[PDB]
Formats: sequence, structure tokens, C-alpha cells
Amino acid sequence: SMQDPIADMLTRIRNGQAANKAAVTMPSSKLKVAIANVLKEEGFIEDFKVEGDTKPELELTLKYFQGKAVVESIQRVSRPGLRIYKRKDELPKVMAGLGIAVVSTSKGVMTDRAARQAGLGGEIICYVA
Amino acid sequence: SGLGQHTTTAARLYHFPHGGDVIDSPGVREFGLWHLEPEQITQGFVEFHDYLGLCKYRDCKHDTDPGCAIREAVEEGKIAETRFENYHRILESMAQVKTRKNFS
Amino acid sequence: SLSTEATAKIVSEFGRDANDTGSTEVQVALLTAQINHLQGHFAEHKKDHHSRRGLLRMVSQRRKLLDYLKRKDVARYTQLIERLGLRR
Amino acid sequence: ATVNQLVRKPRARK
RNA sequence: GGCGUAAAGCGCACGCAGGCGGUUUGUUAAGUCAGAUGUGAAAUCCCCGGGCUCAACCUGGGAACUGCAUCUGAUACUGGCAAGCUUGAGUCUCGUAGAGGGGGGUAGAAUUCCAGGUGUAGCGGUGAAAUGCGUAGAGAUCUGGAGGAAUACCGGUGGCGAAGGCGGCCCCCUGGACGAAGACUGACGCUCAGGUGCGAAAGCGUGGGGAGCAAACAGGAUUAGAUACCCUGGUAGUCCACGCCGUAAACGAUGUCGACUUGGAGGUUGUGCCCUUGAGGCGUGGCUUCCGGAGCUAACGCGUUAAGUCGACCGCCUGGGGA
RNA sequence: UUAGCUAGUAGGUGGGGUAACGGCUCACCUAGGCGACGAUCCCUAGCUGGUCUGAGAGGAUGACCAGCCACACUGGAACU
Ligand SMILES: Nc1nc2c(ncn2[C@@H]2O[C@H](COP(=O)(O)OP(=O)(O)NP(=O)(O)O)[C@@H](O)[C@H]2O)c(=O)[nH]1
Ligand SMILES: [Mg+2]
Ligand SMILES: [Mg+2]
Ligand SMILES: [Mg+2]
Ligand SMILES: [Mg+2]
Ligand SMILES: [Mg+2]
Ligand SMILES: [Mg+2]
Ligand SMILES: [Mg+2]
Ligand SMILES: [Mg+2]
Ligand SMILES: [Mg+2]
Ligand SMILES: [Mg+2]
Ligand SMILES: [Mg+2]
Ligand SMILES: [Mg+2]
Ligand SMILES: [Mg+2]
Ligand SMILES: [Mg+2]
Ligand SMILES: [Mg+2]
Ligand SMILES: [Mg+2]
Ligand SMILES: [Mg+2]
Ligand SMILES: [Mg+2]
Ligand SMILES: [Mg+2]
Ligand SMILES: [Mg+2]
Ligand SMILES: [Mg+2]
Ligand SMILES: [Zn+2]
Repeated sequence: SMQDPIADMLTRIRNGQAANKAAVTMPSSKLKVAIANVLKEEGFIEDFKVEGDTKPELELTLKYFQGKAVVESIQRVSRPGLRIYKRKDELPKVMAGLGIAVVSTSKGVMTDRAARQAGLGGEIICYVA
Repeated sequence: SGLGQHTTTAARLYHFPHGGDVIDSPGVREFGLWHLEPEQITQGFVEFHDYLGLCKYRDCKHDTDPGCAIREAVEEGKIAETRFENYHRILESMAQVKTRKNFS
Repeated sequence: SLSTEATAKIVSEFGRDANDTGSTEVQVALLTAQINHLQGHFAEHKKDHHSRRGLLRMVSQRRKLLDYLKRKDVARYTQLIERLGLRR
Repeated sequence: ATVNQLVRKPRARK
């Protein structure tokens, strides 16, 4: 059903980005905040707010160029049907280093560019292309 | 139940004890009359040769034409009416086989 | 399922008050009395294969609800199985 | 298509 | 890599094992990751060299051997334990719609049989005829009775059901679906190989039943022949009980569930408010058809009910024919 | 188009046994063991370090070199 909520999060981002929507809403969680705040610090989105404490509702502000999609495509890599893990030197790049790869480690959620100074590996979340 | 079967194939050759050859035939239910004009249908019957040139007109369908001397010979009894009713059945079969077209 | 007098009483039998109606042990008893209500029906009506689908739904629904109380707290499980006559 | 289907039986090479 | 039509989504449903799983916190460090030790024989391959006049070839050291075992770490995610939370999935009440199934009665046309009455030369059938029926009075009409099976109109891309399917009315028993207001349990869930049940019609077994229709067959036309077509009849079967058989172009030729993404023309079914100022105005869920944008597609077309973008799981296909 | 297999079989006591533990062997005691994570049956095959192919992942195989196991006309047995 909603068994991969991160893949449900990537579905709601990719649709409203392409369909010229100004802002989207989604059910919040701890892990969804730990991904959207990284995308806010990497220039892909604008802002996020939390609403509700018994039903946590996350909101995302979209971002455009001249009415053109900033996030052109995003790819869920690991999934509950097949888990993907890499080491500190087998971290894949997106568009040969242009896009970022969201990898959550013990030192929080960071990119593979940020995992060079950290020297860790773990679960690949999404290819932000 | 009331029919016949064609088991033996087209033609197998053998010899008579005296002389000559034999040719067997298939069980055939077909009638190919695409060859020639219905003038040749008039020539296809033996006793109808000697009664030609006796009717009224120089051309005659011999069924719907008044004064057919061939029809007078059938009414006389020198020609049986089984052959005459089958004669125009051949001509009316050319009204139904000819319909689509066929040529060699 | 049943009338109002049969429904509301069994909720008061196994519930702590009149509001204790959504709990799992009540839901077992709602299906237990319903299958016991349909014992003589399907014996006479073996050619009613369409109402048998509703019967096999409630047997499968009761089995799933017995699996929840058994995996969490077996003390309330051992009470209800003999109090309604289960485990055969 | 499913990876979990190939756990039971792999792709049958002709 | 695909499964609407190119080969392919089991006919459908239940459900064990298996896979997978919302959200908050703590704990374990299981999976994973970081570091280190030991090990992964040599030769081969790779890096830089050296040597045989050169190359092949031989060879120095390093790298590689992505492996496995152990220790010390980090705790975001996955797993286990613990306590939870409510939007998922369920429970109650008040209601509404429906050919949902089973059982038992009952109605009236029509068909045919039989009884009676009045009544006369054809009825019947086809492109045209014949077989067949009828002066024992057919056919037609009217009265009365018997049996059998089906339900005109309503009735419509209308409704219901997992599907095949389901249609006179009435009673009884019984199933799911949907809506409103809240209360309540607290992930109780999704999915499914074997297993399990349902599953059009034909046909099979035993015992009933018999109008109409109707394989085989009888008979007459057609014809080259008629075996088929057409027509007059007619058994099995169609009907019911009791089983078995389990295949269909069982088709939406689309497996199920969930999350989102511009919209219209309508239908069906509710509910909330409103000069009730009319069966209306304004909203808002469930179900359903036809158009159509972006997007997808081999084309056709699909297009908020996807064949758009994705996840969870399962089935199935690998040139045609053989098959 | 292999679903049940297995009575020295699974475990225990004691005796015996080899260089060493042990159903390795024997009496007794228990009725378990294995198995849809493929037991068992049938067919095929020495395996590995590697070679070859391939961008890689994979794919096919095991001659020469090296490591190990088995075998020495067929079958069985013990001595040294
Ligand atoms: N009583 C009888 N039977 C006969 C006579 N002649 C032939 N038959 C039978 O008729 C049948 C047909 O004979 P056949 O010669 O096979 O016929 P056909 O015409 O050759 N057949 P096809 O068309 O296959 O070649 C046979 O069974 C044969 O015995 C006869 O004079 N009397
Ligand atoms: Mg009801
Ligand atoms: Mg292809
Ligand atoms: Mg096809
Ligand atoms: Mg189907
Ligand atoms: Mg080596
Ligand atoms: Mg070396
Ligand atoms: Mg070397
Ligand atoms: Mg040189
Ligand atoms: Mg009648
Ligand atoms: Mg509570
Ligand atoms: Mg029979
Ligand atoms: Mg007929
Ligand atoms: Mg029968
Ligand atoms: Mg079939
Ligand atoms: Mg269609
Ligand atoms: Mg368009
Ligand atoms: Mg459309
Ligand atoms: Mg084939
Ligand atoms: Mg011993
Ligand atoms: Mg040698
Ligand atoms: Mg060797
Ligand atoms: Zn003439």
C-alpha cells in the first residue's frame, strides 16, 4: 500500500513539478524531514513547514526556472523489495557527479560529496537527477 | 447411407489379355461446359443433328420460340421428353455456371 | 447480523462498559454468535453457495482476530476460547 | 520482472 | 525486456507457509557501514623494471585476488524487544438503494393437447412448390378444462454480485455494498506457490417430467449429388431432485491493493446548508459511460475507473509449425 | 513427468574398538531422525587456483603448469 513512504514522497514531488503546481502537501514523518531539509540545502526546493501534531502534514514549496522543472527526474534506488547498500568507495554518482545521491549514514543524511569528508557508507535513498 | 464413395484414385494402367489398355476414372460429380458456344451444345446430341434446319427462324432458343420443329419432334414421340427437358436444363445450367467468369 | 437486544447485550457482556464496543474480543463474539446463528441455515440450504461466501468471510475474519490476541496477551486469549467454546 | 520471483526460480536459459 | 490486440495476466474468490509493511520514543547492535588484525599457496592477469641481439618468452618487487573469520566503533535506515499514537485496516448505531442467493406459494397472456358449440373447402408452408393436415368437418371463432416452460410493457452504455451470471408478483430465511453523525480497538495490514470452494452451456449416472423448440433420424423440394441450406414432423436433451464432469472468444482479449497528477458532457445513488420562496440554488462522498489536455504508446488508442508517473506481491511468455 | 525417505536408521546407558572423538561395533532403552531453505530417487560430471569470451555484471569450460581427492585388468580381504 503506502509501504514505501519515501517512494510515495518522490511521486508527489515529481508530479507537481511537471504539472506546474505551486506547492504540494504530504503526510510528514521523521525521515521525510531528514530528506527535504537536505534538498533545501542543495538548491532543489525552497522551503518546508510542518502542520499538525496528531496528523503530521508536511508541505513543500516548488521551484521553477522559467516555468521549467528544476528537478527534471528523480529515481528511487533502494526499496523494501530489494535493499541496496554500498561502501565508502563504491558510492555512485548521478550524471557523472552533477546530480547528488542521497545516502543516509550514522552521521545523518548527507550526499556522496559530503560522505567523502565523512568516509562512511550505507543506504542509498534516491538519485536526485 | 444413400450415397457412394470415391476411394480409388485418378487412373491406373493395366493391359487386356487380348490387346489394348484400361484407364480407371475418379468418382466425378462435375460438369465443365466453359469450352464453346451453345451452337456446340446443339451438335452434342446425335439424333438432333438430322432435325436441324427445320424450325421457323434461322436462330432459335428452342424453348420460348414459337414453332420449334425440334419441339415438334418431341411432341410427336420420336424423341422422348426426358431428353428434351434435360436439354434445356443444360442451357439453363449455362445461365448459372457462367455468372462470375472463367477463362483459360 | 442480529437485532438491537442481541447486539448491545453481548457488548455489555464482554466489554468494560457500554462504550467498549470496538475492541477485538467483542468482534470475536459478534462473529461467534453469528456463525452459531447460521448453523441450521446452511444445513437446509446447501445449494446457497452465495451466502456461504458471507459465511466463509466471517470464519476467516474470526481466525485473523484470534491471531492478534494470541500473539500479544495470552491471558485474555485463554479466557475467551473456553468462554465461547473454541479450539475444538 | 520481480526480483522476489527469481528467488524461487531463476531465468531458464535455453 | 515484456504480458489491451505482436507469444504471454491462471475463469474467479478465500487463505497457511513465504515476501512486505503507517507513525513516535527507548533499547539491542542482528543486517549494513567505519577502522584494525589474521588469512585469501605459487604460477596466470595488471603496474614499473631487468634479461635473452629483438619479440615471443623468462623474471624482480608492488598492486590485484572485490573473499572469509575476529575485535573495537558509530545508530540515520532495515530487523528484534518494550511502551505508544491514530490517518491505514476494523467495530457499533441511525438509515437508503438493488434482477444477490436459497426455499415455498400464487397470477395472467401465449403455445399445444382434449371436450362442446356455430360454421365450410381448403388449411398449412416457400423465391416458387411439395411432403404434411382436413368433409370422421380441418383451419377460423367461442365456451370450458388439463399440462408444461418462460416472464411482454416497465427497461435504459440502468442496477446488483468475486466471476460465470442474475428479471412476473408475494412471504420467509440470509449475504455483501454505500452514506451521515460520533464513540471505540490500536497496524489488528497488503499479497499469495501447494491446499480449498464457486464456476456458461453441452455431455455423463439414478429416478421423475414433457408443451414448445430441437443433434441423430423420417419425409418432401433444391441439386451434379443434398449428406447442409428451405419446409413438414420428430427422439436424446432442454425441466426438477440427487451427484459427477470443471472446460469457453469464462473478454474490459487489461491479476490484486495503495499513493498522487488539468479538466467537461451525463447517468445512477446519497447527504449537508439555503429569500422551503417549485420536483429548485449551493456544496459534497459511492458507482458508471462517452469526449479530451499534458504525459505514455509500435500504431490503434488509453488518458483521475490509466494502457501517466511509482511502490508491495503473485502468475505467465522466449521464432512459426510440431503441440 | 521423483514427495515422503529411513530400524544400526536418530538419541542414551554400558562393553568393545582405532593413533585420536564418534553407531566405528555389540546387547539394552527411547521413537525419534531427515524433508518443499529440495530429503530421497534417476541421469551427468573429478574439483579448485585458472584459461577463453565480454565495457562491466555475467557467460562457457577445467588440456599443458601447480594444489587436492579418487583409481592402478574386475571384485573382496588382510599382513608388513
Ligand atoms: N451385388 C453386386 N454388388 C456389386 C456389383 N458390382 C459391384 N458391386 C459392389 O459395389 C461396390 C462398389 O464397387 P467399386 O468397384 O469399388 O466401385 P467404384 O466405382 O470403383 N468406387 P470408386 O468410385 O471409389 O472407384 C463394391 O462393394 C462391389 O462389391 C454387382 O454386380 N452386384
Ligand atoms: Mg443488512
Ligand atoms: Mg522484446
Ligand atoms: Mg497474441
Ligand atoms: Mg479476469
Ligand atoms: Mg597467488
Ligand atoms: Mg609473486
Ligand atoms: Mg608475473
Ligand atoms: Mg627490449
Ligand atoms: Mg395458455
Ligand atoms: Mg486508546
Ligand atoms: Mg448418457
Ligand atoms: Mg432441418
Ligand atoms: Mg439427463
Ligand atoms: Mg483455456
Ligand atoms: Mg474492446
Ligand atoms: Mg491532445
Ligand atoms: Mg479518452
Ligand atoms: Mg517452442
Ligand atoms: Mg558409547
Ligand atoms: Mg607432465
Ligand atoms: Mg593434477
Ligand atoms: Zn427451333
